[PDB]
Amino acid sequence: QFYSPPESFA
Amino acid sequence: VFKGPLLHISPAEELYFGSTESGEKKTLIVLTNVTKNIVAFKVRTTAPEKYRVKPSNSSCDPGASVDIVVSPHGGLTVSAQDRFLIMAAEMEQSSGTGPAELTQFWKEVPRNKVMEHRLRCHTV
Repeated sequence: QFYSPPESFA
Repeated sequence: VFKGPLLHISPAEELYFGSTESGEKKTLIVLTNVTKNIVAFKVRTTAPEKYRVKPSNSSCDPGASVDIVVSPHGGLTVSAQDRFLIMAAEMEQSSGTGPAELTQFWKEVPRNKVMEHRLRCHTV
């Protein structure tokens, strides 16, 4: 039910 | 103002999205590391095509606080069904915090070590 958004790191 | 074993999280239950000076709707999540180790964290959502989440996969030093800015992409509007998931786990003192180190961490960390905190969105 929970998905990772478009990846964004530091 | 949610006090958890690894992170304090603000807000504690409900996200309010307000208009910025550019017309966009944005909300803020603040994670405060209440342990003595680096805490890696991930953000997941029920609407992965919908939200910019900056950042969504990072880490937080001991005693530090990190801001997570969340906003729907242009043309989309927040919905009361939208939820967010904060996943967090303590790292080793030596481990690095780049994208490759974080990705390897989330493969090896045991499930029963990963804190999860859920947030919903306010609308009306």
